[PDB]
Amino acid sequence: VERTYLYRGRILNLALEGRYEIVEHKPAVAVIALREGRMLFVRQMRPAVGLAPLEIPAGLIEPGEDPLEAARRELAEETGLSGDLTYLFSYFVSPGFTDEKTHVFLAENLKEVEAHEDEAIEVVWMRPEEALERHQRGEVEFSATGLVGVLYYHAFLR
Amino acid sequence: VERTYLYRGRILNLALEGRYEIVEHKPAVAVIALREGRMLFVRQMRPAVGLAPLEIPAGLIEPGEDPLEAARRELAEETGLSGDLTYLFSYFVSPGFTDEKTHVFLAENLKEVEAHEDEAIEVVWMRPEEALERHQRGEVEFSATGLVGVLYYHAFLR
Ligand SMILES: Nc1ncnc2c1ncn2[C@@H]1O[C@H](COP(=O)(O)OP(=O)(O)OC[C@H]2O[C@H](O)[C@H](O)[C@@H]2O)[C@@H](O)[C@H]1O
Ligand SMILES: Nc1ncnc2c1ncn2[C@@H]1O[C@H](COP(=O)(O)OP(=O)(O)OC[C@H]2O[C@H](O)[C@H](O)[C@@H]2O)[C@@H](O)[C@H]1O
Repeated sequence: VERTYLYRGRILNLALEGRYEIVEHKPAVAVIALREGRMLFVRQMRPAVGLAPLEIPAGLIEPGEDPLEAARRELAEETGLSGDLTYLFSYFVSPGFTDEKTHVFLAENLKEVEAHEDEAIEVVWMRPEEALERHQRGEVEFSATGLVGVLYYHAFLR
Repeated sequence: VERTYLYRGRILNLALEGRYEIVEHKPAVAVIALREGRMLFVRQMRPAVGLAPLEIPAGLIEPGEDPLEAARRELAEETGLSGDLTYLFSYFVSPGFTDEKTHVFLAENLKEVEAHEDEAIEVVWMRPEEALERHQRGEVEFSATGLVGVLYYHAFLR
């Protein structure tokens, strides 16, 4: 059960636990938002993958914040919107090697609170049906958060 | 764009790319299977999180394999079953730090090909509605693969 640390970083630590390679990572949040049949996706260059996958607004929980507060913050910083947020569920992104846990919220009754992360983040309103069709046609890649948003919409928001 | 390697491991590498911390990881597969209203979940101890989340059968793509072949293999190794497999979609588990990509399949017409990973892996057939209710009640944690299976079922398999 003990860990020995190979790297202590900015957004992760690398440890060994016995024979296991473990990446400790801050928890994250993600926000599903629908308006007039379009879901609020975002894209940004992601150096780990060398491309900009289709995501939903997401970010890390910072010191002092709970998940709800982090979700409100990254919705505003990434898209300039506020909404009424409801906790949906959480998931471990890849529990075979990392402890990153993502907390997912629904946002309703959106309002623009900032006109304008604008240089870094592209806001992509798109019907989820179209996002899934583009992905099936090889036109865009998903992050887990983007795919979860699309599936949740099809399951519960039509 | 260049990477310098801090750690070259068994199931990951850690690199720095500029100011970015990047974990390279093999691609993965996951299999959604439904029978008589129950989804095929699995649980195993996951040292990264210190608990056994609810997952679907999943594993790493090994040298020589494509995603379909890996999916067939881990369905058989984890559960002793074979099926007719259909590619659904893929996702990057957490593209802000890792390049791990998961390829998700549906399995139908399941057949037991091995009686019996049996010590390590618990097979948990469970209605997806119940999995989501247990999670909402705080009784179980999800992996991304488990949550994707539950959402896909509710969206398309009822
Ligand atoms: N952290 C680790 N460090 C070193 N070796 C490991 C570790 N975890 C597993 N192994 C060994 O590495 C091999 C792991 O193999 P397989 O069983 O195909 O995959 P999976 O179910 O682990 O992971 C599938 C996905 O599910 C999760 O979301 C994961 O993060 C993945 O995204 C075996 O030899 C293990 O002993
Ligand atoms: N790999 C990295 N290395 C170092 N710093 C980083 C890296 N990536 C981001 N930063 C810095 O770290 C902070 C990252 O912050 P925020 O914007 O809240 O989050 P997110 O959208 O990146 O990640 C949200 C989730 O979406 C994805 O699935 C991710 O993997 C997460 O699971 C900022 O200061 C970045 O400059």
